[PDB]
Amino acid sequence: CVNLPPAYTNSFTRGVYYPDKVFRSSVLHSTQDLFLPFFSNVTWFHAIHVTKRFDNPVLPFNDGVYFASTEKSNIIRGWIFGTTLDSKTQSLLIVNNATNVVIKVCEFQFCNDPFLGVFRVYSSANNCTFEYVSQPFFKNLREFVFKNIDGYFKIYSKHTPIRDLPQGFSALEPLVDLPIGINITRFQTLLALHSSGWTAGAAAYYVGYLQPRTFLLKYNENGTITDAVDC
Amino acid sequence: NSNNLDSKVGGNYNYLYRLFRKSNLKPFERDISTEIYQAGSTPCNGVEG
Amino acid sequence: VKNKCVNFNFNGLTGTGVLTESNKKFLPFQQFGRDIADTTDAVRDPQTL
Repeated sequence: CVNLPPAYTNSFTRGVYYPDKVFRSSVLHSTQDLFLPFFSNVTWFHAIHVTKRFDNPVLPFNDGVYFASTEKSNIIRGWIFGTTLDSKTQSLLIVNNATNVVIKVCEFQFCNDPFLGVFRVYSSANNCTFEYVSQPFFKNLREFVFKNIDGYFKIYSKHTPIRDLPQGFSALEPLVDLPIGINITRFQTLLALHSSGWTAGAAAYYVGYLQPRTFLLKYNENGTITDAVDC
Repeated sequence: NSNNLDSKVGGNYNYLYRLFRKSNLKPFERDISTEIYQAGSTPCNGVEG
Repeated sequence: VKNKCVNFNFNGLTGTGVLTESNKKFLPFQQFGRDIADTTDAVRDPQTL
């Protein structure tokens, strides 16, 4: 436990995330759901040391979040989710300790400056009600989507090999769904640096928020979303 | 019914329920917090009276 | 029984029709076809896949 004016962008057409698990081909399907509207103000954060930047504040988790990151050296690891991020409430955590994917829900006591080394994230763990630990787990984009509805915490993900947001179209496929059962209001990203010594970092991640909308989605002859319209 | 397993001959006090919450829960959402609940407007500092 | 009018029960979904091979390719999280009118027109056998 050691201590250490943002920019805006457009987010042209991103965050579509197939709504159901039903195959459809050569149709036009209209569906209402929590989407990221088109042409929205999207915050921007940096990690480049030209300038000694390690900006990673606490943002609010209004009604779901879209996340993106254009990196090269695997500097962003995971996230935290809670309401008051101390041992008085239950909190979630996702992280990759250089070989794993660790998910758990506890009553952590988090440091005001969590990070890892390229383990200083939390100082306690008391009431584990869930655990999902697993086996030893600017070119790419790595889009994500996080939601929390009816006790279930849903995640959608997508990768795209490729300093702005590339304006293409790519639909996100469902990845997992967790029965955590907690009240989530805020979150915070986790980074790994290389105290008064740290450098050689460039992450450049982006964030966005969702709201209820009605979309018109297009399926091709193979069952792939290739377009969308905001009504 | 389980009146022969969960009941003892002098009182079983190992089953609990939450009284005195500030707002009603949501579907399938859990809460295991134990923080002194304040009825009036006077502040509380972890003491019960 | 392919190419014959049969009543079927696929994982709890009943109905009656003719079963034929398809060129469609699903994704590992899909099991039904759901044509424009919300009717099934494709299914994945839970044994031969």
